[PDB]
Amino acid sequence: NGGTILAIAGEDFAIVASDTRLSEGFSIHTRDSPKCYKLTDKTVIGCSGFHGDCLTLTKIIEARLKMYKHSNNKAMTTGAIAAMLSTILYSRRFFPYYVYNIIGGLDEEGKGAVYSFDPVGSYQRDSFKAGGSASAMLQPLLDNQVGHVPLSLDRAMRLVKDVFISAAERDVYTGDALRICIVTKEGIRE
Amino acid sequence: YSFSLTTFSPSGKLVQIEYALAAVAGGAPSVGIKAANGVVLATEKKQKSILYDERSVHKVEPITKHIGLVYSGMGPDYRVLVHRARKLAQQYYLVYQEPIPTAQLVQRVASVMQEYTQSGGVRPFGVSLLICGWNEGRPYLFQSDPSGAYFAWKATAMGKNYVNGKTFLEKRYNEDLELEDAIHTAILTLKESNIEVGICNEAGFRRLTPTEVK
Amino acid sequence: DLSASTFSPDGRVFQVEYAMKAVENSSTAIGIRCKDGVVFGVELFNVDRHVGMAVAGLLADARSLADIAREEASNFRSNFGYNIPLKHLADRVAMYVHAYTLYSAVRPFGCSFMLGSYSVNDGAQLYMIDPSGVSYGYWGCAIGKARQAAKTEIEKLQMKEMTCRDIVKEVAKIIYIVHAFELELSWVGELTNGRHEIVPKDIREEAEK
Amino acid sequence: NTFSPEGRLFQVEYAIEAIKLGSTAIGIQTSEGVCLAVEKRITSPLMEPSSIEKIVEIDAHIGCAMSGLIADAKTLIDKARVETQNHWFTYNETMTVESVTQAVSNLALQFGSRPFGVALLFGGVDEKGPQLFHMDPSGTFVQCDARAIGSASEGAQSSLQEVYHKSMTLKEAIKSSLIILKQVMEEKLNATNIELATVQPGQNFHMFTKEELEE
Amino acid sequence: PMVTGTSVLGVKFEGGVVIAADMLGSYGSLARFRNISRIMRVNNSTMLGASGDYADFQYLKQVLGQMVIDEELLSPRAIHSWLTRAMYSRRSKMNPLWNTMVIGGYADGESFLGYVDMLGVAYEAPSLATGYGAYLAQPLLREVLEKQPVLSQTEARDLVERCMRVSYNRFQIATVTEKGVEIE
Amino acid sequence: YDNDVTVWSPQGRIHQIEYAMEAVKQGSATVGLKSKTHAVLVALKKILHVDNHIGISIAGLTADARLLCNFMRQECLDSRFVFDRPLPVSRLVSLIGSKTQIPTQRYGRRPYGVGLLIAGYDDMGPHIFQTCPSANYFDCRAMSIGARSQSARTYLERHEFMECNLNELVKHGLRALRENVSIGIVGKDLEFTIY
Amino acid sequence: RAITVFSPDGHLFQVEYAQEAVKKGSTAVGVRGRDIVVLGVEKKSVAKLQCALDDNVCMAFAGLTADARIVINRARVECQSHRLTVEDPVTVEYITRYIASLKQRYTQSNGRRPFGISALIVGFDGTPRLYQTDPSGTYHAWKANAIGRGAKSVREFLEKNYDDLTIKLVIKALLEVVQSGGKNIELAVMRRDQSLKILNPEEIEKYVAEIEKE
Amino acid sequence: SRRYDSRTTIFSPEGRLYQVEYAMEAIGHAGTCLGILANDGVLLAAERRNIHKLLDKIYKLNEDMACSVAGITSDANVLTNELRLIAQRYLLQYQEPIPCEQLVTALCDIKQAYTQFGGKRPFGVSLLYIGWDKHYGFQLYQSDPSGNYGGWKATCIGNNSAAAVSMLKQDYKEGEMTLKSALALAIKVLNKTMDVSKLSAEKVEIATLTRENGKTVIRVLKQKEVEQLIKKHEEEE
Amino acid sequence: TTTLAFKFRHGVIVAADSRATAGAYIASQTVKKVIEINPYLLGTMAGGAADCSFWERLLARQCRIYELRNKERISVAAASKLLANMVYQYKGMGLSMGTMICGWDGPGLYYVDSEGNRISGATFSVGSGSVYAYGVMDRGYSYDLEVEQAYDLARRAIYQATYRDAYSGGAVNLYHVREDGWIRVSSDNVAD
Amino acid sequence: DRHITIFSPEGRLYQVEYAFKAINQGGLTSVAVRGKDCAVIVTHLFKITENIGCVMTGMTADSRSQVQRARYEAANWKYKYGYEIPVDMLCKRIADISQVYTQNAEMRPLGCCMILIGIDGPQVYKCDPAGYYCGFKATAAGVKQTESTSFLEKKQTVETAITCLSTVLSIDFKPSEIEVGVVTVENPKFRILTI
Repeated sequence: NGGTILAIAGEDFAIVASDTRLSEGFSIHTRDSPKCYKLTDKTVIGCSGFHGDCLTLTKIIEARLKMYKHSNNKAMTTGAIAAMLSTILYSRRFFPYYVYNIIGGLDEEGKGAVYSFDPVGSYQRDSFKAGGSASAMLQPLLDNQVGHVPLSLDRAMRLVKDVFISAAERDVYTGDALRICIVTKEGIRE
Repeated sequence: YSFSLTTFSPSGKLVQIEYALAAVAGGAPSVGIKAANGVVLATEKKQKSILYDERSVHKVEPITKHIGLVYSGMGPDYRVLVHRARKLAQQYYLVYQEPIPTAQLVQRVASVMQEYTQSGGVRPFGVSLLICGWNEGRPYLFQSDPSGAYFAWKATAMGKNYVNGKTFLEKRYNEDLELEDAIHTAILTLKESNIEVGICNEAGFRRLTPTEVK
Repeated sequence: DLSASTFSPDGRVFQVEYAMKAVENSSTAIGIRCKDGVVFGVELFNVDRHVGMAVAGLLADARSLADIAREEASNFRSNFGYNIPLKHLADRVAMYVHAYTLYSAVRPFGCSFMLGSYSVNDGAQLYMIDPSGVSYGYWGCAIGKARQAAKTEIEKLQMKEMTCRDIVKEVAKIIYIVHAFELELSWVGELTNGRHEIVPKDIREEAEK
Repeated sequence: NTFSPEGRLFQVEYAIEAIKLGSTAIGIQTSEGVCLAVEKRITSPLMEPSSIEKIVEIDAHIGCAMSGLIADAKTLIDKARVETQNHWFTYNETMTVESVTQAVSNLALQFGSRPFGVALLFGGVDEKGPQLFHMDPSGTFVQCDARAIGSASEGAQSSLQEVYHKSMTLKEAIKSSLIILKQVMEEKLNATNIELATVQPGQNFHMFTKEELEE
Repeated sequence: PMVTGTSVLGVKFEGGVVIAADMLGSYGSLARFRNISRIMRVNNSTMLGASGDYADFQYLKQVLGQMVIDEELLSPRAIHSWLTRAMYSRRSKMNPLWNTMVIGGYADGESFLGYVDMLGVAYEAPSLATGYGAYLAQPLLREVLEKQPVLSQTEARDLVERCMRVSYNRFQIATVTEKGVEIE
Repeated sequence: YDNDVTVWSPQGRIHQIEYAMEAVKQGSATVGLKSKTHAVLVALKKILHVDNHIGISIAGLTADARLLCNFMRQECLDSRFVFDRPLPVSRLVSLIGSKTQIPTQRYGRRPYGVGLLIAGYDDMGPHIFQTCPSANYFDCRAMSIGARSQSARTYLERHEFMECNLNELVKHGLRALRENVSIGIVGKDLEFTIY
Repeated sequence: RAITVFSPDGHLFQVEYAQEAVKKGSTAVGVRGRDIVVLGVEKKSVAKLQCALDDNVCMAFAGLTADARIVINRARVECQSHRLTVEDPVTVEYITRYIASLKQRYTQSNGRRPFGISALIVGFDGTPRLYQTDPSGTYHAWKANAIGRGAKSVREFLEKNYDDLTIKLVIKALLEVVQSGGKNIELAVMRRDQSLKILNPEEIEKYVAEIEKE
Repeated sequence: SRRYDSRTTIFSPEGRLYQVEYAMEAIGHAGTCLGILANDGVLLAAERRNIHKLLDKIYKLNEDMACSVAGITSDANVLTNELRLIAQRYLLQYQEPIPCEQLVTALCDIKQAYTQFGGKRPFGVSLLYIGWDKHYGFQLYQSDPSGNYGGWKATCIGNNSAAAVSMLKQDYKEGEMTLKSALALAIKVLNKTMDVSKLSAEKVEIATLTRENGKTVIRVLKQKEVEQLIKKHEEEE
Repeated sequence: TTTLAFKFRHGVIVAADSRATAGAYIASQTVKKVIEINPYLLGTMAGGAADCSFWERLLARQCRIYELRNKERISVAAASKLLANMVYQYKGMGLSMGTMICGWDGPGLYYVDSEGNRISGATFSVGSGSVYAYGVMDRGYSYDLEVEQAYDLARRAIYQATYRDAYSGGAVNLYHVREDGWIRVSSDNVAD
Repeated sequence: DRHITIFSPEGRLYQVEYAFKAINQGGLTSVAVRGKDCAVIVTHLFKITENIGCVMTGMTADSRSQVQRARYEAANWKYKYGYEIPVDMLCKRIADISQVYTQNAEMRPLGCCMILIGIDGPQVYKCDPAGYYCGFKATAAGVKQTESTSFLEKKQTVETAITCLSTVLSIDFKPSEIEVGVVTVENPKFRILTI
């Protein structure tokens, strides 16, 4: 179990795309699952690693961000999630959540956000990251054509798109339908 | 509660304990004598309605292989106090493996009765009880009272009209007397103020056998 | 006398009685044991699917006893399987009601409530629980404000062979005579199959009529 | 614990009476900056003139003046610092004054043993800019513009009522506290008879040196 | 894990959800309980079947009945949601349940068919088949889906009636119907 | 002498609960009415976001209102997490009665003297629920709590509010409040919000 | 039970009573001598049949000494615990803060009463620091302070007058105002890094006799 | 419930705790006792509560330390028990016999806790400690029935403590006593305190703490010796 | 995961390579190891990546609670000591790191291992590459060192470490804690 | 004083005797007779164990707590030992826990006399809220308890009990009014006689 996540934000878009399928071992069970659950018009979170954990973790994230939204009556910052989620991963670390989560909330400055995680908490603002099973396949290539671009969005959509065509025919845990969730100032753009 | 119901009077007297001594003043008379064959303890109990039983709840309850108790005061309180006294004795036997010295069981039980004169939400034990025992070469006759103060005695009395009963015990008796002969002073001091009796000697603790009480 | 642990010299604890007075104020509930079923009426709680409850006395406290009774029915269903009998349920909830009377700190309950249950073996059972924790079976019960005042008309009824079907109207009728009256009625009898349930709205409207 | 027949609790209203034997404190809010101010509350001359303190930091952005029972204040103050750093540890943003005050209000009447007598004046310049939350010992926080807390404070309240200004300038708002503290005090105010602390929109909270206070 | 039944299927019919399952509760190679009915009927319609250690089914049958019985006197999606909470909580202590259950319930024109893995993995899927059909029944379910993207009352019905022939043939055919809660 | 929470009056009921009712009266008024489209809190500035579709209006002492409210938020998340749906309002109000219950039944523990109006949007059509200082709560077509509510109630026997929609409700909610206006609206179209 | 519930006055009962309890204590004079600290106490009530928390911090409590040691023990556990957590020793201020927090705690508590002491916590940092701590939990720095019976009159005696000379102040306050006692007085200068050090009575005669000359 | 509680930890408006004052007065009901230090040993005379014929206070805290218990008997036993425990726990881990001054501070911490909190009655029993701690030699301490302790060269406690201790103020010369002078003064003051001119053997019992040949030993006097001191008293009269 | 530190008469320099890895895959080369606690004293990160962040967040928190309450700076001795205590409790839990406290006090450099090895030297290199970093370090190190010569020394010693250690790649990240306090003296590349 | 179990200046617990007066005001009048071969009880009949029964007499609510405690202990006996608890042992243990009410001032005496009957030959134990228990030969407890005791002292077993209640309450009964329980030598099974 696993599966691939990818995210890039330069200019306003935080393109969080991921494959739908989950495999318990090899027995692809539903081909319709999203990994990139939306949380807020801006927050979108990919989660790869272990679905059973991903579910539980995202419900805990949603509950906690709503608690914040009551406690401060101020929207949950993307930067607050980057510092918050790492502590959530540490809270259950001696028995750990086997989950690699990419955060995509829209900033206060109207820019993209990507925050790489590992199972024990390593938040990283970065221009791109792919996590999951095919991440080793995608990082050098995706880094090469993205990392003097003004973050061109149309070519960037094609650049996000094509690498999952390539990962899907190469790694056996990326495939089926691709779901993309751009995060722009107009909102989440599924 | 958590707050003790024992507090000093303006000159430093434990009022509730003094009232517990008043509860000792009630209850049927008890008597006990250290003779030199063995101690005897005896107490008035009464038919009262003529529908009672006499072997149901003896005031004379053996505690340990050669200790016994006789109480004056409230009967209900005795039933539980005896239980803890037996607890201390059996607990002592599994740790130390000899039936506990008379003086020690009296001391430990005295500490139990002291705890409630300092412990929250509880009144002091009304019961005062003779605790008569014989170890080694000596018959032991003890008096524990409501404050947890205890004294060894050569002869002593409790309950109603102990005040005269002790007086008879110091003039009608002294020194030593063969055990039934020191029971003579029991049966005749008790007379000043049905009856249960129990004796100690060195023959395992014993209830003076009913045909021979007569 | 004012604290629950203390006894007044004469022979009672007056606190328990002051707590009893609370249900002597609130308006009449009236359940009626019947040839089948107990039609609760109160001018209702699904204690269990099996068991209905009709509270009287201050409502705030009454709900907590309802919830405890729901808990009690569930623990019995889990540990034993089989749906709880009312003769045991009354005694359990009544025991919990009784505990308060015994200690100074918690106050006695204000409520008194008639739980009832139709079941196959027992048939209809209509037990009322006092805030003292004195529960008895009944043939009829009526507690509240019009306490003996309702009792004279349930005495006028002779359910022993009245059907539940007359009684669904009669409870509301007794309510109208002792009594504007908001009406509530319940049916628990074998037509309802022991499903605690409110009277069907047309019959309930007819009953007020 | 006993709600009086007239509604409101007893110990709280007695705690409110405890504030009256507490230091006067103006809680100026200029829209530029924050200017918490408090009478030194010194009475004894060999009691130190620079070791007595009335106003404490909580974060680098929130100051906290106190009044009423001075000893009691420090428990709620220390716990406020623990709360703010806990917020920093979990979310990396600093805890805004509305929630810093709220967290302290939550602890205010938790006696199931006795209520605190303290009035507090958090002042913290947070992204909204200046904010000044008064905190009653009734477990009630309220946003303010100018509230002066303590004993001669009722006269400081009404004085503030004429002079309160739309907007306000930082230095001018400071001068308001410097003048009003002479009125509320019995003695003629001296820089060793006040401990002022101010937070300009850009700066981190500063205890004000005395020389500046004479002017 | 102790004695275990397997072979639970589920799949929707438009306005209904067939769920068939054989009735074996084998323990080892021996088929010790060739009588267990694994299809609990939860609510006037919705229902769970279970394929995994049967003790866990008994526990969750009585516990899910607790949640429903409570709430009734106070939806399939909700039952699956909680069921994921239950399967997950037992995994967290590493004292799982070995049960793997399909929850088919017609809710408001929608045939929810959750699947809750023992180790708490969870998703809805239209044509679910739990173990031994999670490699065998599953292509037979899909092959119909590869061709026609939806299944009718009659399609999923016959699909399961044949697929179960593809354990022993003693299976009960529970069928949620617009009403809900049938068993054959 | 019934100055303890446990004690019952020879005359009648526990006096602390009755004194908790008067604790409500020093807090400012708040009015709750509703239509099938939107629930309407109006509060004479007190409205709080309990949930994404539920909001309370405090009256009385603020302290108990926050204590009950801090609980309300956690309880709303309980149903939203465990079962994956919005908490139905009526159940949460039933939890308020349960949490307010403990002081009345016990010693050394004072009652939650806040009176609350829990307006919420609901799947049975929006509901508002006053919760009194005793556990007891009331389903009601319309209600008012806080200072001088009796004038506000008097207006409502003649009142139309289940028909006319949210703009006109609020226009009349302000008229009721006259008998400094925070407004709390939730409906099928929109999440609870503090106008 | 809450003990220190607020009065209808706004005062706290137990706390104000504790303020009058330290007034019965003896006249624990202190002053923060510019060179070094000096502190002292008086009225030992010699029948003739008859503190330091660190090598920096020291204490000169007034009040009822029965409580005062009990406060200082916990204060000493706090000093050593701090030396193990921060590498350096505890500062006088941190001690004063803890003792003040500790005393505060018992007012807001079940069943407890404020510690009746008002400690003159004193100590080098190498600059002298001379705190008062009072039962309320208020702690104030001072440069002179004296708490005790008749100590208030001594503070005023200091106010109008404020190694040999700081000792002259500490003596003078007592040998002019309080009863003349060549043994009752027990002043102890603390040198900069030498631990608080008492003198023999004959060494105190540097001013105990020179005041007789003055 | 707590409406009954009389507090018994309260702080009074006169500024002196109630139970502490009452504890002081309980001891006046307690019978006479006195301990007298010397430069070689420490005496402890005590008077057996009544002479009563048919009945057939000092205890062994250690073999190098011992206590006299004055105020009451039932409480005293618990005090002695706790003293033996503290001393033998200290001997357990530090592996040296407890220094006596410490043992007193420990029990007085336990006593003080009863006044300070918990709403429980305090132990009303003044104690003496005779002992010979390693670091100071012979020493005697008195424990007020609230925490205090005072190293005393001679002291009395019990009935007429005031007259007896005041009698020793001038009648105990400082730093001159051979143990012989300790016996003489002991017998004097205990003689003067009772209305009985001289005292009987069923009245005094004297635990002398003597450094016995490099192993300190406590010994209650053997009654034949008790009567030589009393027989000397009859001629001291 | 190399993090050299050394102190000399004009500062304490703390250089760190930016590579982080899981397996033989390299997730990023962007991390700045020298996690901040204080304007004038700073952390390090060696050993597992998450551990150092978390522990030094707790450290930064506790140093902040201390600086507010005590109303003075926390010292390098005290900072390392609270840190050493806090990491000890999790000894045997595998929370392994090689954090270092650095900062001007004179200068204070205290290496602080995860098993509680709070040792005060002057010259350290911590991590996988440390054995490489050490050998270069000693050869130029003298207390008689200019701020520039020391900059070069920190850069050479990191450069020679990353050259051999497979799990250490990324750019050198000097921080110089001089008298006043730290500055990001260089973040400069290794691929020069 | 007379409110918290403590001793009066006469060495007398007030609350205990108040509990006896509460037993008398329970209004019931139980009698039991110990025949040689049978152990009649008459009055609230209970079956504490299949071989043991008892009749509580006093406060109605109070009876049930000690009934359940009696069943708890009786069952726990067999659980640790494995034979019927003797009637003496059961009465002893219930008396020992009724003393706890008396020793503790927190909680109050439960006013119910407990007339146990059962064969260990036949036993007729009494228990008081005092914590005092004793075997009688022909007990009675209740309202006209003293008036019955005379008639018992003057003294086919069933007749003794029934004529005792008839003569002493001075009323001719209906069979429903007199509940009667017998434990015959051959019938150690507690059984209501069913005149």
